[PDB]
Amino acid sequence: MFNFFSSANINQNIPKYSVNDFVFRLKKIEKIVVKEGLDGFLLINGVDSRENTEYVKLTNWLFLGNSGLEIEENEYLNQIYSDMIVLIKKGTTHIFIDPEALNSLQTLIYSIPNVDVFCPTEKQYEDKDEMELLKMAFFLRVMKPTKKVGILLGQKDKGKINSIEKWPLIQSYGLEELGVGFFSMNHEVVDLTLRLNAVYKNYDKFFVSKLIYVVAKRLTGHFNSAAGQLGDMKMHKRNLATESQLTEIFRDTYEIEEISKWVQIRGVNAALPKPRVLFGKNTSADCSKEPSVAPLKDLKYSETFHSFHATFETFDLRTCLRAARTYFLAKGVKEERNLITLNDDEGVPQGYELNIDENQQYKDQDFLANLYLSIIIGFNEVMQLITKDYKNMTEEFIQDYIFQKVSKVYAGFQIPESEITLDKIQIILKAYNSFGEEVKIDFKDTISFKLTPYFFMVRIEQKNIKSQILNNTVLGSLVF
Amino acid sequence: LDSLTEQTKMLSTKLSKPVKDIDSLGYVMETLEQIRKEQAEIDMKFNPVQEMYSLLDNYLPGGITDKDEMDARSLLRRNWDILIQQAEIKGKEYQHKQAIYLKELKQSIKDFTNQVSIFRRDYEKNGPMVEGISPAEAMERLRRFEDEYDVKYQMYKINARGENLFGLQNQKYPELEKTDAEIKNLNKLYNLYDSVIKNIQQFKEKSWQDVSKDDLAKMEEDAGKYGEQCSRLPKDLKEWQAYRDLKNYIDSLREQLPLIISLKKPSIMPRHWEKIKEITNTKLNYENP
Repeated sequence: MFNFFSSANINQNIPKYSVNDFVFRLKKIEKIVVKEGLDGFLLINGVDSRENTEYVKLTNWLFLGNSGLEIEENEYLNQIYSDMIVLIKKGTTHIFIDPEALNSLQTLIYSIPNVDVFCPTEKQYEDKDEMELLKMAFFLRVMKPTKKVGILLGQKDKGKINSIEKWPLIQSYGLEELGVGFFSMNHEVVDLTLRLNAVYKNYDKFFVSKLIYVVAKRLTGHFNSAAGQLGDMKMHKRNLATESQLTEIFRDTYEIEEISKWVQIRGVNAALPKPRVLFGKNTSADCSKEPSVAPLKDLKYSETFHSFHATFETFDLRTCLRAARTYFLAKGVKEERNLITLNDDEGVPQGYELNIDENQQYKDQDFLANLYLSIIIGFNEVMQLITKDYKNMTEEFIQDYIFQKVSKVYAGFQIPESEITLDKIQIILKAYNSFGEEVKIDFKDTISFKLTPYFFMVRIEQKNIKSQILNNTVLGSLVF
Repeated sequence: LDSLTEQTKMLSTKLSKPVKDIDSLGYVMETLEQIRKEQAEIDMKFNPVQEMYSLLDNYLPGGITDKDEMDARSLLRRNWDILIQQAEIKGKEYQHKQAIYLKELKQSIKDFTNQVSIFRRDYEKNGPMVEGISPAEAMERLRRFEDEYDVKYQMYKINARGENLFGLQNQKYPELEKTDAEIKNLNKLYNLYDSVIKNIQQFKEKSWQDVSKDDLAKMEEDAGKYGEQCSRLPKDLKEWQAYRDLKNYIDSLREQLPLIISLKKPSIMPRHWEKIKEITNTKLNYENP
């Protein structure tokens, strides 16, 4: 993992936040406004609103470009963006901003078709009472032709409209000397929290780019360099491969994701297997197992024979991207060369050939390997079929397809009816959106499948394999 | 040869100077590796010397002056051989014990989170929180806090180096930023307070003869200087006790400006001194008119 991540350069290649991602989000917000009411949606930052938080979420998503757990994970809004007013209407947009925040966002704000931007000189900057008066004047100027507005409550508000009235800006609106009266009385308002939060959890091209470019590289490197320990160890020490050590890196990275409060609050897998590494019979887990600390020499089907397959599985918590594979632990050649020193005092190398032993183990091994290959061929044909029609997504059809394919290859050797039952094979297919799990409604969201609203996981697992060299011997389980 | 071996032995020395880089590496190796990329480059501005010294030692092997040559030239290739050997060996052995380093990082982060917890818990009932009077001693405690989060910030940076070494999500910490912002405003204000009051005290001891406060009152000029200090007075960030203290004092400074412009002329004769001592009810002028 050292000399790979030295070369990958994950951090350097993050996708920058481009304009075309920003226009789309802005237009999404206005469309919401059209459905909710007429005039617009209002964004007033923290100090003036007694430190609201949902506007932290919105300023992160609209400008900073964070999404998913990132929007929730950030808790501090920079002082540069501390004081701003934004108002979004179907016609135009109105922004009151400071020079530095303007400098950071210059390209984005000027990109919008209709922008009204106010930012004062340094000379106005030094007189802050001036700035207060300018703020109130701007607010009155923008606000006048309005009746129906959208507003976002806050955690400090605790869902009270009168707490919106409590905010200082509205109080200044309600000041007697001004005479216009209370803001809510003049203009009708409504809470929009549910809609905006619903929007936040969907995907976009920006984070699809992040999903392909950064997190995928990280996960692949983790998996590869985790399995590589077997490649690294010496030959004679290779038997003492305790499962705790091989599964240590997975557990460790999982904990580093686990420390954050937000991930724990947001959720956890629903009894899905946690990351793990298992060998032999242990691979047939009873929906939750623990890795043994026993060495390989202490595990064996019979005293003479040895286990020859292993299973690895992992998922990063933050987005629940799952990858799980099975690998093989034996050369599995039919016959092999055994060398014998002759006379034992000098030792003359004579090569005895055609060892029957590995042929015996090879029969069972070759069986199991052919099964693994057959599983993968099943899957790729499945995926062509799923593409051809959305309705075939249902797990039952994939189940039947894999069953009828797997039966054929090994049919000739043993009797089919005893050997195979549909209960010995299972499939799971799930749908994740930004760490949350949705439902599968393919007909109902066919209009919404033109874009990608979520991403998919498929897992397939075969249990209770029976040998053909011993009696009533279970070889284990296969997973992918 | 002197110049080039000096460069390369600096590089080997950096490979050998600290115990940390001997055990725990970092981004620094990349820069070494950059110079190791450059090592091709550096030898390209050395190859004038190899052939030339080949001509030299063809028929003058020397043995007398060769000492330094033998030291410097050999030292270059000493570096090169270790560069091979170490780079392989380290790379293998560090590949072996990766999990232990990850566990060390895990304990490091586990401790640092709670350190930041007790840190944030220290603030609310200690120091800059608006609780008590604390007349102008606050700079000491504020500066101890300065060193505190500074130390925390360097710890955070080494953690960031490790995390990016292993290619993990960089743990991001919100509280430290809050610390930094609040104190930034505080410390600019309090530094200004220190500057004003110390200058005010720089002046508090010149005599009648030394301090000129009459008609070309050099002190009234220092008062005018304070008129400009008053010109940097206004700031609407927040109202403090220390802030209004400085305001009251500088008002006093202005009061002094026109106070003593006419109170230093020959107009004041020891009976006027007398009148100042009685009518003010001050024993300052009763001990010394």
